[PDB]
Amino acid sequence: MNTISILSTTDLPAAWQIEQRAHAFPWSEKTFFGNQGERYLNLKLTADDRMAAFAITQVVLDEATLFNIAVDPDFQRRGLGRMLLEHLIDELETRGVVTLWLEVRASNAAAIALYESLGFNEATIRRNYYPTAQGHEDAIIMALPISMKLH
Ligand SMILES: CC(C)(COP(=O)(O)OP(=O)(O)OC[C@H]1O[C@@H](n2cnc3c(N)ncnc32)[C@H](O)[C@@H]1OP(=O)(O)O)[C@@H](O)C(=O)NCCC(=O)NCCS
Repeated sequence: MNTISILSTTDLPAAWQIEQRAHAFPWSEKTFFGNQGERYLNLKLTADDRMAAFAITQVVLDEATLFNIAVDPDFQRRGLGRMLLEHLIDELETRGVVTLWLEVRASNAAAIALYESLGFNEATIRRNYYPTAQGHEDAIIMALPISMKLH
């Protein structure tokens, strides 16, 4: 069974392990533990009795930024990243959020595809934005319009 819930403080060690494993460019610890707390709507997906995925999102006024989505490699290509993001988008709609923003490196084919399927649009391309061991890499800024529902 797949259960989506709030990512609480006790969940953070588990999510910090998934971060190191899943991301080609993991966050630092200070970045990871800082992106929690007020204005954060952070979520986990629990597959059976294991954390499968988490998502880090900050809500400001009627907009939101997805800072992080990660699916544990053991769980990838199984629909769980899409599922987590769908429950997030639904949750953002109930909160009056009209646009979900993210930024993604141009070579992240899997992320880019996930976002395409959810309806994210390319807002802009930041040329040579991310410094890497290889030099620089473009960042794509994407926006998902979230249409208002009756409640
Ligand atoms: C991006 C990520 C969250 C996708 O989650 P997931 O649960 O594996 O993806 P899903 O199974 O829900 O499917 C999402 C879509 O992306 C496509 N996709 C997923 N992995 C892919 C891959 N490795 N290569 C190409 N396409 C891929 C899927 O086929 C699906 O699109 P489609 O069914 O219309 O073809 C996962 O790859 C991950 O954790 N990556 C590392 C963390 C990361 O880089 N996050 C994004 C920036 S913070």
